[PDB]
Amino acid sequence: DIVLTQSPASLAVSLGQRATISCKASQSVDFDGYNYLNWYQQKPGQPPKLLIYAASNLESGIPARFSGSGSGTDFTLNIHPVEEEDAATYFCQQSNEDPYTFGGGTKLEIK
Amino acid sequence: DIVLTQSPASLAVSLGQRATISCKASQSVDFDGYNYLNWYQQKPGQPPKLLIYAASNLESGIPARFSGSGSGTDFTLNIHPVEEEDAATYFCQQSNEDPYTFGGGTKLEIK
Amino acid sequence: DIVLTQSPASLAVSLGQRATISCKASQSVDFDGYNYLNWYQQKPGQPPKLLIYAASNLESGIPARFSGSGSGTDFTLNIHPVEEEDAATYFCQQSNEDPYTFGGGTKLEIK
Amino acid sequence: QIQLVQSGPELKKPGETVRISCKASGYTFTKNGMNWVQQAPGKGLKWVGWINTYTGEPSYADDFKGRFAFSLETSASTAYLQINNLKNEDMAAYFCARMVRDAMDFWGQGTSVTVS
Amino acid sequence: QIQLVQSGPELKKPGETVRISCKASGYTFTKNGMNWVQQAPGKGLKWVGWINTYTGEPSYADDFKGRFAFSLETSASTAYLQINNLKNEDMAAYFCARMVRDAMDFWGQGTSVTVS
Amino acid sequence: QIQLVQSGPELKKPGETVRISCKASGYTFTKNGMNWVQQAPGKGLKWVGWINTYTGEPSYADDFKGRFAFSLETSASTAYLQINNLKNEDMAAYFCARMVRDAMDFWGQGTSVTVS
Amino acid sequence: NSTDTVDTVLEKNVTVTHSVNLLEDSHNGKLCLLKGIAPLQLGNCSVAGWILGNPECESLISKESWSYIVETPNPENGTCYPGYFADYEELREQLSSVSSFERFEIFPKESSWPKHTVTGVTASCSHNGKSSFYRNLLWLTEKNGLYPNLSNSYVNNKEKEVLVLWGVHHPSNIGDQRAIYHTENAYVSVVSSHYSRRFTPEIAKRPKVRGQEGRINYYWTLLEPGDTIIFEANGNLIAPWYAFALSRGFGSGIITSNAPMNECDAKCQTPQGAINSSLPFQNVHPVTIGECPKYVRSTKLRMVTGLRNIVNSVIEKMNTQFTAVGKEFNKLERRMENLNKKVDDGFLDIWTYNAELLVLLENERTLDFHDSNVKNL
Amino acid sequence: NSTDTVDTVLEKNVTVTHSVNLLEDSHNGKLCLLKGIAPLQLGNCSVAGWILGNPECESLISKESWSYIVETPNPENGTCYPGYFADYEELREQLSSVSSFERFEIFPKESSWPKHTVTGVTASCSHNGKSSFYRNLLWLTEKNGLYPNLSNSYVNNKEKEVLVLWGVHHPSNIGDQRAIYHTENAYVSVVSSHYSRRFTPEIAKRPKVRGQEGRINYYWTLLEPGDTIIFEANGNLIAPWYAFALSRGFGSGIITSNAPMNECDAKCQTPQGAINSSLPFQNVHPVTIGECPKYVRSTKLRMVTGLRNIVNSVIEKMNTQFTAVGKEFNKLERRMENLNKKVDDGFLDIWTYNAELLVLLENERTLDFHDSNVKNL
Amino acid sequence: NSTDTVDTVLEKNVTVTHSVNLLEDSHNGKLCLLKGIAPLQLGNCSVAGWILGNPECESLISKESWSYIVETPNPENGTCYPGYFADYEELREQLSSVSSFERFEIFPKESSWPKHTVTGVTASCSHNGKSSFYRNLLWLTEKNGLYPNLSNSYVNNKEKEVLVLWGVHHPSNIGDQRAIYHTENAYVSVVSSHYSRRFTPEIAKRPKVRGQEGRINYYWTLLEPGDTIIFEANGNLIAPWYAFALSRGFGSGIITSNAPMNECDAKCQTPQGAINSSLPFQNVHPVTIGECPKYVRSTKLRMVTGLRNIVNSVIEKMNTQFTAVGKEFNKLERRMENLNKKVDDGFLDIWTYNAELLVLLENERTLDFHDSNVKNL
Ligand SMILES: *[C@@H]1O[C@H](CO)[C@@H](O[C@@H]2O[C@H](CO)[C@@H](O)[C@H](O)[C@H]2NC(C)=O)[C@H](O)[C@H]1NC(C)=O
Ligand SMILES: *[C@@H]1O[C@H](CO)[C@@H](O[C@@H]2O[C@H](CO)[C@@H](O)[C@H](O)[C@H]2NC(C)=O)[C@H](O)[C@H]1NC(C)=O
Ligand SMILES: *[C@@H]1O[C@H](CO)[C@@H](O[C@@H]2O[C@H](CO)[C@@H](O)[C@H](O)[C@H]2NC(C)=O)[C@H](O)[C@H]1NC(C)=O
Ligand SMILES: *[C@@H]1O[C@H](CO)[C@@H](O)[C@H](O)[C@H]1NC(C)=O
Ligand SMILES: *[C@@H]1O[C@H](CO)[C@@H](O)[C@H](O)[C@H]1NC(C)=O
Ligand SMILES: *[C@@H]1O[C@H](CO)[C@@H](O)[C@H](O)[C@H]1NC(C)=O
Ligand SMILES: *[C@@H]1O[C@H](CO)[C@@H](O)[C@H](O)[C@H]1NC(C)=O
Ligand SMILES: *[C@@H]1O[C@H](CO)[C@@H](O)[C@H](O)[C@H]1NC(C)=O
Ligand SMILES: *[C@@H]1O[C@H](CO)[C@@H](O)[C@H](O)[C@H]1NC(C)=O
Ligand SMILES: *[C@@H]1O[C@H](CO)[C@@H](O)[C@H](O)[C@H]1NC(C)=O
Ligand SMILES: *[C@@H]1O[C@H](CO)[C@@H](O)[C@H](O)[C@H]1NC(C)=O
Ligand SMILES: *[C@@H]1O[C@H](CO)[C@@H](O)[C@H](O)[C@H]1NC(C)=O
Ligand SMILES: *[C@@H]1O[C@H](CO)[C@@H](O)[C@H](O)[C@H]1NC(C)=O
Repeated sequence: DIVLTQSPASLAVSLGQRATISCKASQSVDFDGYNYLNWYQQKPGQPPKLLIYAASNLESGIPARFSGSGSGTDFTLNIHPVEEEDAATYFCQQSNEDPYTFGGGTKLEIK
Repeated sequence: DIVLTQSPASLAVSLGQRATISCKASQSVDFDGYNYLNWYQQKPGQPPKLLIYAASNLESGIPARFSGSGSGTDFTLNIHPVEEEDAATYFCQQSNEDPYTFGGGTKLEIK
Repeated sequence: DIVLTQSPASLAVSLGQRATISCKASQSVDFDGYNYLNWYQQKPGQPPKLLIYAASNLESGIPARFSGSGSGTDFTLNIHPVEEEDAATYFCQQSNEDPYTFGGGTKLEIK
Repeated sequence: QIQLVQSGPELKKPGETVRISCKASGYTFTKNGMNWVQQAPGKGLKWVGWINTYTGEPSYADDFKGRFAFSLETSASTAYLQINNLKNEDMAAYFCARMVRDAMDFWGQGTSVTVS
Repeated sequence: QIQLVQSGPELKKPGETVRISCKASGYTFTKNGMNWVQQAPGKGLKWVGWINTYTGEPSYADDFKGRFAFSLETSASTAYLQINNLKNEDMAAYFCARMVRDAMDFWGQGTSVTVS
Repeated sequence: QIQLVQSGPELKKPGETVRISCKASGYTFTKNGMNWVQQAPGKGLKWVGWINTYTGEPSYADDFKGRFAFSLETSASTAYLQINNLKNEDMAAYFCARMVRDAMDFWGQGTSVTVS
Repeated sequence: NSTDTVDTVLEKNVTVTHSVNLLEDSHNGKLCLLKGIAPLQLGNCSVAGWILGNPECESLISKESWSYIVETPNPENGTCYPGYFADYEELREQLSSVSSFERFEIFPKESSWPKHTVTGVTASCSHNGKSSFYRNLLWLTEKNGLYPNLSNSYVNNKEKEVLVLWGVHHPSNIGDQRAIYHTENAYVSVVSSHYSRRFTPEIAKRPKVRGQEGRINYYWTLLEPGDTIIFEANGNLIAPWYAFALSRGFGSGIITSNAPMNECDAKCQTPQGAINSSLPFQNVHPVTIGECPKYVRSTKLRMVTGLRNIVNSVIEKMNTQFTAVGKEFNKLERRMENLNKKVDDGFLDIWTYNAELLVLLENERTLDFHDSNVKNL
Repeated sequence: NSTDTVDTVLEKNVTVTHSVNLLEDSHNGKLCLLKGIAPLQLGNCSVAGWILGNPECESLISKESWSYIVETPNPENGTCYPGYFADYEELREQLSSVSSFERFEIFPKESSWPKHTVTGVTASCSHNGKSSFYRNLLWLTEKNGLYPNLSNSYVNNKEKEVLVLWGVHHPSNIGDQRAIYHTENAYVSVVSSHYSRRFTPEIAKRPKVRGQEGRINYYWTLLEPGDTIIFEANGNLIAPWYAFALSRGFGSGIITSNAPMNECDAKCQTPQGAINSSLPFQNVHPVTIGECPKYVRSTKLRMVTGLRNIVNSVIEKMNTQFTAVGKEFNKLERRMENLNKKVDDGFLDIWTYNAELLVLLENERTLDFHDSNVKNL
Repeated sequence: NSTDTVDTVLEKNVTVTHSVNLLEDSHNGKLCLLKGIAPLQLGNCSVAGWILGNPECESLISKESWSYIVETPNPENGTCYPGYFADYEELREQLSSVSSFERFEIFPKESSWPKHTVTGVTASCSHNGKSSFYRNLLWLTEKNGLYPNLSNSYVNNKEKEVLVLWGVHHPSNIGDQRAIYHTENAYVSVVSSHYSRRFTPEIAKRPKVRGQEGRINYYWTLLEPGDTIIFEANGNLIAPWYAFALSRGFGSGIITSNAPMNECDAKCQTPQGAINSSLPFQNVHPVTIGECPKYVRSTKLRMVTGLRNIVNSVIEKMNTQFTAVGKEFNKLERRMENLNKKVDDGFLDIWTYNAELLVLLENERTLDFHDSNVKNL
């Protein structure tokens, strides 16, 4: 199973900072130049919400301050400018090989 | 001329042994993966008899205890199980370049 | 600009000698195996006369004692047998890149 | 507009079975798969499996093989997840989500299964 | 048979302009270009430029750009070279020659321009 | 069934000529060649040569060139070997054999030529 | 009496008493059955998506016998991974006589390719949100970080022609060629008794078609009964999974139509609808399947029966069937496309003039043989 | 009365009183205008010398709209550098429907190819004594002693088909390949959305054609509107300079003729001369452009009008136009050339027998309907 | 009187007094001579075995002039070494107009290839038990353990087209490629003035055809008069020995027939037998050679001469000759094979309906012109 390790555990960010959330897979999650890494956002008491699908395309309905990039095994999620409504937990999820595997999560707390 | 040397001179064999008659050509007697080496058997007072043509195919009318193999310059004739009616002299003959050249002969005497 | 240096300055030749006039270009004056070097002859008080075009073909109307050869940057003009009417000045001229460039000249004086 | 409504929260004892529903609406039920994601509060999300809505063929992870079983009702737009039978482990929330582009974009409201 | 006859010799003062002619005959004036070669006695031949007789488009060397200007008269077979204006340099002979195979095979009689 | 019968044994003096026959039967005489193999008792088999039955063109080894000469009679099925003339060497047996697949599968009864 | 009229050689619009209309101009605009055997309905699939086994054309895998093949104009799902299809229009001519299949495995997965993994899926051929691949082809990838050489034979025991299909991957980067196949100079060599070809990938960056900048070129061949095909590759092979034992039929074909499918019985079929008639000629469409009237480019063709108030010789000799829709030829075959449209429109105008003149000839001989006996009596 | 005669089914040379001649057999032997729009006159140029932009065909660069294209038989100036032309006869079928150009630059020189020099001239394409090259192609050479890799795209903004033309150099020595391109294993890869090909030079010594022992093979493609073509090479590329936005027309074509150009007005045009007539048929030439009579291989075809002294049914049904001169097919296409000459000569003999028999039928019915009323009165 | 009958437009089986039968339906089932010139009889040889010079087709080497070529259906001896034949069906169209040869040596052995041995024989082409090779090709092998590069030109002095034939060996092992040619990356480059191609071997293990797992692909070209062809190779070349100066004729062709050869004289010839008649039409076979009747698909076609008891207009307009047997096209040419069978069967049904209707028209006009004068008298 492709195990993914989020980094860091949770990051301290003020409004106007650049929040960088990263996860590094054990194996490669691409095939034929298609990175299969999705990024999810979960506010507590709510289902997770898909932001970025595989691995840089942004889903319609998500504000353009979210952007992610990376290839192979190393991927990052970059948020700037950090508005106050982004107080959630962030997961990354692979779709290359079954079973699908999530991250550990990362709380974005805002000062 | 491709000169062929039989080995050994003549072999002592009992009924049930494995008789190995070998001849090694000076040049190569194959072209396009077709070994041109024929094997003949001559009982005394009789014409020689074709057993194996070029260099592993067995002729129809010959018992299946005869089998030969080899490629390039080194070929062997293997007889097992040696019945008593194989008391003859064995020749190998090339058909690659003109003139055709025979061996020296090898008497198969049975104990 | 391709600068061409005639060699020698002027040569002393008797009737029956072999006159060798040479010019060496700074860059290469060929492209796709076509040397663009023309050879001209000027008697004083007269226009120059094209002898050999690019770089070994002889023009119609010129006697066959003239012959030139060479490739790349080094070319020679060879005259044998040297008749007396060849008392002129000899130029070589490139046609590869614009502007066209001539030599310095070489007087063929006959003893 | 796309929506996946689920059943209410359930309270069971370890030894009986639960059945979770997921009523899809706003789109064609076939032409899109149906994930099942287990959120255990204090551990994180885990992928139970996926059911093809066109075929009916489930595919489970090995940690969820044997007890968890997906079902369909394509006459309406409803998918089912049945556990046989509940331990005091897998006391968690269960989301039903939708495959669009190797992803889970439209999720459910969550079914809090409490094992007492 | 091919022939290029020119004008006679000219005598100018440094400051006025000269115009040289070159009357071609025996061949079609277009389908062959027209070089202009400057022979200064004591220095050697130099290439002024080339004029396309079909197009009319001149092409000069940079040492002859600005003052020397070629012209045409294709109604007859005549090419022109005008210098604007003569210094006490370019006191030379001026040959008009013909392009056949990247070469200058048929030349003119020479126009001795003397600057006094 | 295929058979090649020969002539009887011959007794000559060194200086005259012998002619050996080989009457083929049971197959078409053309479409198959005809070897000639010399068995000298005490030395082993040697290849005299080969004659094309369709063409008529012989091909000898150089040790058998000049004296040994093959002939044909395709009206019947008979091949001939004539030696011109016998020494006290080549006192041997002479087999006529058949080309099928670069080989000599059907041989003759042997013609013991004794030179006295 | 009546108001029906006929046309003749010299005069036209002659009012007569009786007439037989030799034109069936109407049709029920549906795709009914042919005798009792239902057609094949590709729907939103090409021919290329059906034999390659598209993930969205799984409902046609089960059907292996038909009356005719119905393709829709501009069919969306076929060749989901972009790339060429070597002799695609030639294969449609082969499948226009095939009346039955036998979809079997040549090289059975999970037994046929050791030392390789057969789980190669792409996001262009996605089925129910998850990325998938063709149902009749296998994308072989690495196993344990090694892609060794392969070799597999297949002797045709099926007593019929076997249509083998494969493909060669053409990547977009050289860092993607090394990531999948671990070699940069790869080859595919597919040899047979009367077939031999060697393929080599071409790594180049393409415009994005369906999201991919790499291509897969699809090839095919036809095995003879008793024959052997030998696959061999160093990399870049999309391997054969399934193939088809071909059973040839005489009355069949591929029609292109947008008509709704009904449950009828018919004897004829056109791309606009079936025909139930006993009349000799028709106006509906030249492309017919089944026993059908003959196509003439006419509107009014009646043979007079009675006096005026003040044909098997042509049907026996037509014997040609037109199959041209515009899908038959290529970008680089326009001299043969214009030649096929000259032959097809030429025989549709000779046999329309022949059928009209025979009616014009028989109409004047009928009207004066009937007016012969008015003066005998 | 008069001396005109008609032919009938049973008897011939029947002396009659009046006749209408249905054959226009004469023509003014010139290439007049079509309505008011002047044709394109290539003169001493091929089709291949015109789109490649020969240095001796510069007078046709300015003309971008025409009625028809006039090529001379055995045209001398075209393809000045020797070499193949990939699908040359297929491109002439494309340009036989093009009625307008827009000659524009795809890759503008002096802005489009940095790190390369575009001054590559050859002595086979010499113009006014100086060596030149094609007007629509660029021979890229080294710059500062380096030939690096190239890459250029072009997205089709023109809302029309764009005919792109390029070429690959095939030298004669390996010491000439290193002198120009500085690499020995070079490639050219021209990819698109529905086009992909990779070219590799072939260094060999050829017989001297126009003085050169090396070849340049010329290729082409047709960009769709909204599509992208990507050129990429390591060497040996003769790069595209100009290209053509294609505007398709219905009535056009390439005729081959030696006729003098005049300033007329006409309605029809043949390779032997224009036709001004209202008669139904003709004898001049089968290859016609414009609204024209129909070609029959006849010499005498009259329809009788009056008594003897002692046709839209065929014209509506011909509807075919012949374009074959002998330039349409290849060395290695003779089974299709003999098939095109069988179809063309077959329809010219069916429709000549049909047109003659209808005159033979209408002549006996006219002569006996006229001799019907002589005994009523 | 007699019992012969005719058919008419309205009525049929009309008993009449006299008739002329316009159908020659019988033939002597043999291959007689054409005027006095005997045909070429390949026997158990293909076309491919005859020009490559099979070892079992040596009796046709001596014959260099013929009336027509007779091939047997399913001919066994041709292409003895297995492999492709590039444009084989195109070369049969070239040899269907050739009426004379001149078999000469381009590259004379024992003088033309120094530093190589020309004694390369294979066991698939065995002649009289000994292995042999083709009579018109040379298999070059090593000499003194070295295979150096080769180069040979040939300028066409023969004032005629010269058909050059060669081949490229494709081995089965890489240990066999090194054993014969001593190089692993070999090439063959055959260039000319208007021909240029480069060949590269493909080493793969094939199914055993005639005992060999390696192939030889055979190529050809046509030299123009005054032209030069330059052969050049590093290995894998089966070199040209003999070639043919081609003399073209108008009335010739390749027929496929099993008929016995006789010594006759004839004027016509079909694959079923010769025809000695003066009748206009025939039923025997459409493929004819010589001056022959015209083929109609009829059984009964008589023109009435006399009263009943109680044609050059069609022959001038046919002018087409059919050469299709089924050997004309390929595996991958079925859209052109079905197009050729549509054109051939279309002209055989238009001209059968035209020939029958003209008899039907002339029969009613004869019977009523004869019954015209019975009431005048
Ligand atoms: C099957 O066809 C559908 C169309 O019927 C394809 O779906 C389209 O996919 C493209 C992206 O490639 C989208 O832009 C379109 O909006 C989609 N259309 C619809 C109606 O969904 C689908 O990708 C095809 N799939 C396969 C496997 O070929
Ligand atoms: C254009 O055509 C002319 C012929 O019209 C070519 O000129 C010929 O060139 C050859 C040498 O290649 C000479 O042998 C002939 O004598 C020339 N003929 C004439 C009448 O000049 C010319 O080379 C062609 N040029 C181009 C650019 O294609
Ligand atoms: C010429 O044709 C004959 C057939 O006429 C070939 O002989 C056959 O060879 C195969 C082996 O390849 C045998 O299995 C058949 O039994 C043979 N048939 C007969 C009747 O002999 C022969 O190989 C061909 N030779 C050449 C040079 O093409
Ligand atoms: C016959 O009637 C039709 C009615 O549409 C008309 O078009 C046609 O011209 C008429 N023909 C004649 C010859 O009266
Ligand atoms: C074809 O595709 C459209 C859009 O996906 C869909 O609505 C329709 O039902 C499809 N038709 C078939 C025959 O599947
Ligand atoms: C054709 O029409 C007839 C008469 O209406 C009807 O009896 C018959 O069922 C029809 N045939 C079919 C196939 O429906
Ligand atoms: C009619 O006259 C022409 C004159 O050239 C002649 O050739 C033809 O044979 C004549 N036909 C008949 C039947 O009189
Ligand atoms: C064609 O070429 C010949 C010879 O160069 C020339 O005389 C003639 O004027 C040319 N014609 C055209 C149309 O340019
Ligand atoms: C055609 O001929 C007529 C009558 O002579 C004349 O009036 C007319 O101008 C001609 N048409 C053209 C295009 O010249
Ligand atoms: C004429 O006789 C033949 C005899 O075979 C018969 O088949 C045909 O039907 C008859 N035709 C008529 C109209 O009597
Ligand atoms: C054809 O081959 C068969 C079998 O080898 C043979 O019997 C026959 O005589 C051959 N015919 C010819 C024309 O050589
Ligand atoms: C033979 O050809 C090869 C490939 O073109 C070349 O590398 C080699 O140098 C050549 N040998 C000679 C002797 O020219
Ligand atoms: C054709 O038949 C006639 C009459 O029987 C005969 O005289 C003639 O010799 C035949 N022709 C040939 C070529 O045998």
